Amino acid sequence: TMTQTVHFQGNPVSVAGKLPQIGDKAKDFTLVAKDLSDVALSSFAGKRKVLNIFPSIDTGVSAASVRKFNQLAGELENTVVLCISSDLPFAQSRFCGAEGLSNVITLSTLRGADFKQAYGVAITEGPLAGLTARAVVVLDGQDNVIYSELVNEITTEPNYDAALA
Amino acid sequence: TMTQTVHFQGNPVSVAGKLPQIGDKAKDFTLVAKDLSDVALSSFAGKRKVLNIFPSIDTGVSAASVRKFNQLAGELENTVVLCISSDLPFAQSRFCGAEGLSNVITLSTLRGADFKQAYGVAITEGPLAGLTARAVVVLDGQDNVIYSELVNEITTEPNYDAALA
Repeated sequence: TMTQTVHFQGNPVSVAGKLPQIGDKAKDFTLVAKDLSDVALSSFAGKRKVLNIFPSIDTGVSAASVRKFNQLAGELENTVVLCISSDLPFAQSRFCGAEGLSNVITLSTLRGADFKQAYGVAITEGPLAGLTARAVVVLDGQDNVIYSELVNEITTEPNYDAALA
Repeated sequence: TMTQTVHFQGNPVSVAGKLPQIGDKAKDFTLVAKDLSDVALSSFAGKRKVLNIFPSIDTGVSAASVRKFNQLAGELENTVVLCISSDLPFAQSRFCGAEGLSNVITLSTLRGADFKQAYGVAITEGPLAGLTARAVVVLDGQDNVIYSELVNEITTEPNYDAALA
Protein backbone atom coordinates (compact mmCIF):
# COMPACT_ATOMS: atom_id res chain seq x y z
CA THR A 1 0.00 0.00 0.00
CA MET A 2 1.31 3.43 -1.06
CA THR A 3 1.26 6.37 1.36
CA GLN A 4 1.18 10.12 0.67
CA THR A 5 1.56 12.96 3.19
CA VAL A 6 -0.34 16.26 3.44
CA HIS A 7 -1.34 18.50 6.39
CA PHE A 8 -3.96 20.78 7.93
CA GLN A 9 -2.13 23.94 9.09
CA GLY A 10 0.87 21.86 10.25
CA ASN A 11 -0.34 18.37 11.16
CA PRO A 12 0.88 15.39 9.04
CA VAL A 13 -2.04 13.31 7.73
CA SER A 14 -1.66 10.08 5.72
CA VAL A 15 -3.35 9.67 2.32
CA ALA A 16 -4.01 6.18 0.93
CA GLY A 17 -2.57 5.55 -2.54
CA LYS A 18 -1.01 8.14 -4.85
CA LEU A 19 -2.33 10.79 -7.25
CA PRO A 20 -1.99 9.75 -10.93
CA GLN A 21 1.09 11.64 -12.16
CA ILE A 22 2.02 12.88 -15.66
CA GLY A 23 1.89 10.19 -18.36
CA ASP A 24 -0.36 7.84 -16.37
CA LYS A 25 -3.82 6.68 -17.47
CA ALA A 26 -6.62 7.69 -15.09
CA LYS A 27 -9.11 5.06 -13.94
CA ASP A 28 -12.76 5.23 -15.04
CA PHE A 29 -15.00 6.37 -12.17
CA THR A 30 -18.78 6.62 -11.70
CA LEU A 31 -20.17 9.30 -9.37
CA VAL A 32 -23.58 10.72 -8.42
CA ALA A 33 -24.86 13.86 -10.18
CA LYS A 34 -27.28 16.54 -8.92
CA ASP A 35 -30.34 14.63 -10.19
CA LEU A 36 -29.19 11.43 -8.41
CA SER A 37 -28.03 9.89 -11.72
CA ASP A 38 -24.81 7.88 -11.99
CA VAL A 39 -22.42 9.70 -14.34
CA ALA A 40 -19.23 7.98 -15.51
CA LEU A 41 -15.94 9.47 -16.77
CA SER A 42 -16.55 7.61 -20.06
CA SER A 43 -19.48 9.96 -20.80
CA PHE A 44 -17.06 12.88 -21.25
CA ALA A 45 -14.98 11.02 -23.87
CA GLY A 46 -13.34 13.38 -26.37
CA LYS A 47 -13.65 16.30 -23.95
CA ARG A 48 -10.92 17.57 -21.61
CA LYS A 49 -11.53 17.13 -17.87
CA VAL A 50 -10.62 19.30 -14.89
CA LEU A 51 -11.15 17.35 -11.66
CA ASN A 52 -11.47 19.61 -8.62
CA ILE A 53 -11.14 17.40 -5.53
CA PHE A 54 -11.76 18.93 -2.09
CA PRO A 55 -12.80 17.82 1.46
CA SER A 56 -16.15 19.66 1.67
CA ILE A 57 -17.95 22.35 -0.36
CA ASP A 58 -19.29 23.96 2.85
CA THR A 59 -15.75 24.78 4.05
CA GLY A 60 -14.30 28.24 3.33
CA VAL A 61 -11.34 27.38 1.09
CA SER A 62 -13.12 24.81 -1.11
CA ALA A 63 -16.08 27.15 -1.72
CA ALA A 64 -13.71 29.67 -3.35
CA SER A 65 -12.19 27.03 -5.66
CA VAL A 66 -15.59 25.99 -7.08
CA ARG A 67 -16.45 29.65 -7.73
CA LYS A 68 -13.04 30.22 -9.36
CA PHE A 69 -13.27 27.17 -11.65
CA ASN A 70 -16.83 28.16 -12.62
CA GLN A 71 -15.70 31.59 -13.85
CA LEU A 72 -12.75 30.24 -15.87
CA ALA A 73 -14.86 27.39 -17.33
CA GLY A 74 -16.37 29.89 -19.78
CA GLU A 75 -12.82 30.77 -20.86
CA LEU A 76 -11.82 27.12 -21.38
CA GLU A 77 -12.19 25.31 -24.72
CA ASN A 78 -13.60 21.77 -25.04
CA THR A 79 -13.36 21.35 -21.26
CA VAL A 80 -15.77 20.24 -18.52
CA VAL A 81 -15.07 21.09 -14.87
CA LEU A 82 -16.00 18.29 -12.47
CA CYS A 83 -16.21 19.29 -8.80
CA ILE A 84 -15.71 16.10 -6.78
CA SER A 85 -16.11 15.88 -2.99
CA SER A 86 -17.36 13.72 -0.11
CA ASP A 87 -20.47 15.95 0.01
CA LEU A 88 -23.93 14.63 -0.82
CA PRO A 89 -25.50 15.79 -4.13
CA PHE A 90 -27.98 17.91 -2.12
CA ALA A 91 -25.22 19.87 -0.35
CA GLN A 92 -23.51 20.49 -3.70
CA SER A 93 -26.79 21.51 -5.38
CA ARG A 94 -27.82 24.04 -2.70
CA PHE A 95 -24.44 25.79 -2.99
CA CYS A 96 -24.43 26.10 -6.80
CA GLY A 97 -28.12 27.11 -6.75
CA ALA A 98 -27.53 29.91 -4.24
CA GLU A 99 -24.24 31.16 -5.71
CA GLY A 100 -25.57 31.00 -9.29
CA LEU A 101 -22.90 28.62 -10.58
CA SER A 102 -23.93 26.73 -13.73
CA ASN A 103 -20.67 26.06 -15.62
CA VAL A 104 -19.42 23.42 -13.15
CA ILE A 105 -20.76 19.86 -12.83
CA THR A 106 -20.96 18.51 -9.28
CA LEU A 107 -20.06 14.88 -8.53
CA SER A 108 -20.67 13.07 -5.24
CA THR A 109 -18.81 10.11 -3.73
CA LEU A 110 -22.11 8.79 -2.31
CA ARG A 111 -21.87 6.01 -4.91
CA GLY A 112 -18.40 5.23 -6.25
CA ALA A 113 -16.33 5.38 -3.06
CA ASP A 114 -13.61 3.42 -4.89
CA PHE A 115 -12.74 6.72 -6.62
CA LYS A 116 -10.83 7.73 -3.47
CA GLN A 117 -8.61 4.62 -3.61
CA ALA A 118 -8.16 4.59 -7.41
CA TYR A 119 -7.09 8.25 -7.56
CA GLY A 120 -5.19 8.10 -4.25
CA VAL A 121 -7.03 10.89 -2.44
CA ALA A 122 -8.62 9.09 0.54
CA ILE A 123 -7.69 10.55 3.93
CA THR A 124 -6.72 7.66 6.23
CA GLU A 125 -6.33 9.11 9.75
CA GLY A 126 -7.21 12.22 11.79
CA PRO A 127 -10.40 14.34 12.02
CA LEU A 128 -10.62 14.51 8.21
CA ALA A 129 -10.73 10.70 7.84
CA GLY A 130 -13.27 9.50 5.26
CA LEU A 131 -12.99 12.75 3.30
CA THR A 132 -11.08 13.49 0.08
CA ALA A 133 -7.80 15.44 0.05
CA ARG A 134 -7.31 18.71 -1.86
CA ALA A 135 -6.27 17.84 -5.42
CA VAL A 136 -6.57 19.09 -9.01
CA VAL A 137 -6.23 16.58 -11.87
CA VAL A 138 -6.40 17.65 -15.54
CA LEU A 139 -7.20 15.02 -18.19
CA ASP A 140 -7.46 14.96 -22.00
CA GLY A 141 -10.03 13.28 -24.28
CA GLN A 142 -8.58 9.80 -23.71
CA ASP A 143 -8.27 10.02 -19.89
CA ASN A 144 -4.47 10.47 -20.01
CA VAL A 145 -3.06 12.68 -17.24
CA ILE A 146 -1.67 16.02 -18.44
CA TYR A 147 -1.63 17.78 -15.05
CA SER A 148 -1.92 16.56 -11.45
CA GLU A 149 -1.47 18.45 -8.18
CA LEU A 150 -1.63 17.24 -4.59
CA VAL A 151 -1.73 20.38 -2.44
CA ASN A 152 0.76 19.92 0.42
CA GLU A 153 -1.48 21.83 2.85
CA ILE A 154 -5.30 21.85 2.93
CA THR A 155 -5.81 25.53 3.92
CA THR A 156 -4.00 26.94 0.86
CA GLU A 157 -5.72 26.98 -2.54
CA PRO A 158 -4.50 24.82 -5.47
CA ASN A 159 -2.74 26.54 -8.39
CA TYR A 160 -5.36 27.51 -10.98
CA ASP A 161 -3.10 29.23 -13.55
CA ALA A 162 -0.60 26.34 -13.69
CA ALA A 163 -3.45 23.89 -14.40
CA LEU A 164 -3.75 25.32 -17.94
CA ALA A 165 -2.14 23.32 -20.75
CA THR B 1 -29.61 -11.15 4.87
CA MET B 2 -32.84 -9.45 5.99
CA THR B 3 -34.75 -7.14 3.64
CA GLN B 4 -37.15 -4.27 4.42
CA THR B 5 -39.32 -2.32 1.96
CA VAL B 6 -40.05 1.42 1.81
CA HIS B 7 -40.80 3.83 -1.08
CA PHE B 8 -40.34 7.30 -2.55
CA GLN B 9 -43.80 8.51 -3.65
CA GLY B 10 -44.71 5.00 -4.88
CA ASN B 11 -41.51 3.18 -5.86
CA PRO B 12 -40.45 0.09 -3.83
CA VAL B 13 -36.87 0.41 -2.54
CA SER B 14 -35.03 -2.32 -0.60
CA VAL B 15 -33.46 -1.60 2.80
CA ALA B 16 -30.65 -3.84 4.11
CA GLY B 17 -31.29 -5.34 7.56
CA LYS B 18 -34.15 -4.46 9.91
CA LEU B 19 -34.87 -1.65 12.38
CA PRO B 20 -34.42 -2.74 16.04
CA GLN B 21 -37.97 -3.36 17.28
CA ILE B 22 -39.46 -3.12 20.80
CA GLY B 23 -37.57 -5.12 23.44
CA ASP B 24 -34.35 -5.38 21.42
CA LYS B 25 -30.97 -4.01 22.52
CA ALA B 26 -29.54 -1.35 20.19
CA LYS B 27 -25.94 -1.67 18.99
CA ASP B 28 -23.30 0.83 20.13
CA PHE B 29 -22.37 3.22 17.31
CA THR B 30 -19.69 5.90 16.88
CA LEU B 31 -20.42 8.89 14.62
CA VAL B 32 -18.79 12.22 13.73
CA ALA B 33 -19.87 15.39 15.58
CA LYS B 34 -19.82 19.03 14.41
CA ASP B 35 -16.24 19.57 15.66
CA LEU B 36 -15.02 16.44 13.79
CA SER B 37 -14.86 14.44 17.05
CA ASP B 38 -15.97 10.80 17.25
CA VAL B 39 -18.94 10.55 19.62
CA ALA B 40 -20.21 7.13 20.72
CA LEU B 41 -23.66 6.07 21.99
CA SER B 42 -21.95 5.00 25.24
CA SER B 43 -21.28 8.68 26.06
CA PHE B 44 -25.02 9.28 26.56
CA ALA B 45 -25.34 6.45 29.11
CA GLY B 46 -28.11 7.09 31.65
CA LYS B 47 -29.81 9.55 29.30
CA ARG B 48 -32.73 8.77 26.97
CA LYS B 49 -32.01 8.92 23.23
CA VAL B 50 -34.14 10.04 20.28
CA LEU B 51 -32.49 8.99 17.02
CA ASN B 52 -33.76 10.97 14.03
CA ILE B 53 -32.59 9.15 10.90
CA PHE B 54 -33.15 10.79 7.49
CA PRO B 55 -31.67 10.72 3.93
CA SER B 56 -30.36 14.32 3.79
CA ILE B 57 -30.74 17.48 5.89
CA ASP B 58 -30.82 19.65 2.74
CA THR B 59 -34.03 17.97 1.53
CA GLY B 60 -37.40 19.61 2.31
CA VAL B 61 -39.04 16.96 4.51
CA SER B 62 -35.99 16.14 6.66
CA ALA B 63 -35.30 19.84 7.35
CA ALA B 64 -38.72 20.15 9.02
CA SER B 65 -38.11 17.11 11.26
CA VAL B 66 -34.85 18.52 12.68
CA ARG B 67 -36.61 21.83 13.42
CA LYS B 68 -39.54 19.98 15.03
CA PHE B 69 -37.34 17.78 17.26
CA ASN B 70 -35.29 20.84 18.27
CA GLN B 71 -38.39 22.66 19.57
CA LEU B 72 -39.71 19.66 21.54
CA ALA B 73 -36.24 18.86 22.95
CA GLY B 74 -36.72 21.68 25.47
CA GLU B 75 -39.96 19.99 26.54
CA LEU B 76 -38.32 16.57 26.97
CA GLU B 77 -36.82 15.37 30.27
CA ASN B 78 -33.42 13.62 30.52
CA THR B 79 -33.37 13.24 26.73
CA VAL B 80 -30.84 14.04 23.98
CA VAL B 81 -31.96 14.30 20.35
CA LEU B 82 -29.44 12.86 17.89
CA CYS B 83 -29.97 13.84 14.25
CA ILE B 84 -28.27 11.15 12.15
CA SER B 85 -27.86 11.33 8.36
CA SER B 86 -25.52 10.59 5.45
CA ASP B 87 -24.64 14.31 5.41
CA LEU B 88 -21.16 15.58 6.23
CA PRO B 89 -20.71 17.41 9.58
CA PHE B 90 -20.24 20.68 7.64
CA ALA B 91 -23.62 20.38 5.89
CA GLN B 92 -25.30 19.65 9.24
CA SER B 93 -23.48 22.53 10.97
CA ARG B 94 -24.38 25.18 8.37
CA PHE B 95 -28.08 24.27 8.66
CA CYS B 96 -28.26 24.42 12.48
CA GLY B 97 -26.14 27.59 12.48
CA ALA B 98 -28.44 29.38 10.03
CA GLU B 99 -31.74 28.13 11.51
CA GLY B 100 -30.60 28.80 15.09
CA LEU B 101 -31.04 25.22 16.31
CA SER B 102 -28.99 24.40 19.41
CA ASN B 103 -31.00 21.71 21.26
CA VAL B 104 -30.22 18.96 18.72
CA ILE B 105 -26.88 17.16 18.33
CA THR B 106 -25.87 16.36 14.75
CA LEU B 107 -24.18 13.05 13.91
CA SER B 108 -22.55 12.16 10.59
CA THR B 109 -22.03 8.73 8.99
CA LEU B 110 -18.68 9.94 7.57
CA ARG B 111 -17.02 7.63 10.10
CA GLY B 112 -19.11 4.73 11.40
CA ALA B 113 -20.80 3.56 8.20
CA ASP B 114 -21.55 0.25 9.96
CA PHE B 115 -24.36 2.13 11.75
CA LYS B 116 -26.49 1.71 8.61
CA GLN B 117 -26.12 -2.10 8.66
CA ALA B 118 -26.41 -2.50 12.45
CA TYR B 119 -29.62 -0.45 12.68
CA GLY B 120 -30.98 -1.73 9.35
CA VAL B 121 -31.44 1.63 7.62
CA ALA B 122 -29.08 1.37 4.61
CA ILE B 123 -30.77 1.94 1.24
CA THR B 124 -29.62 -0.81 -1.13
CA GLU B 125 -30.90 0.10 -4.62
CA GLY B 126 -32.29 3.07 -6.58
CA PRO B 127 -31.28 6.77 -6.73
CA LEU B 128 -31.19 6.95 -2.91
CA ALA B 129 -28.61 4.14 -2.63
CA GLY B 130 -25.89 4.84 -0.06
CA LEU B 131 -28.21 7.07 1.98
CA THR B 132 -30.11 6.30 5.19
CA ALA B 133 -33.86 5.62 5.24
CA ARG B 134 -36.37 7.72 7.22
CA ALA B 135 -36.54 6.29 10.75
CA VAL B 136 -37.11 7.35 14.37
CA VAL B 137 -35.70 5.17 17.17
CA VAL B 138 -36.24 6.00 20.86
CA LEU B 139 -33.89 4.49 23.46
CA ASP B 140 -33.62 4.52 27.27
CA GLY B 141 -30.56 4.89 29.53
CA GLN B 142 -29.37 1.33 28.87
CA ASP B 143 -29.78 1.37 25.05
CA ASN B 144 -32.94 -0.78 25.15
CA VAL B 145 -35.48 0.02 22.42
CA ILE B 146 -38.71 1.61 23.69
CA TYR B 147 -39.93 2.98 20.34
CA SER B 148 -38.94 2.34 16.71
CA GLU B 149 -40.54 3.54 13.48
CA LEU B 150 -39.66 2.81 9.86
CA VAL B 151 -41.67 5.30 7.79
CA ASN B 152 -43.26 3.38 4.90
CA GLU B 153 -42.85 6.35 2.54
CA ILE B 154 -39.98 8.88 2.48
CA THR B 155 -42.02 12.00 1.58
CA THR B 156 -44.29 11.81 4.66
CA GLU B 157 -42.99 12.89 8.08
CA PRO B 158 -42.47 10.40 10.94
CA ASN B 159 -44.89 10.47 13.89
CA TYR B 160 -43.54 12.86 16.53
CA ASP B 161 -46.34 12.61 19.11
CA ALA B 162 -46.33 8.79 19.16
CA ALA B 163 -42.57 8.80 19.84
CA LEU B 164 -43.25 9.99 23.41
CA ALA B 165 -43.12 7.36 26.17
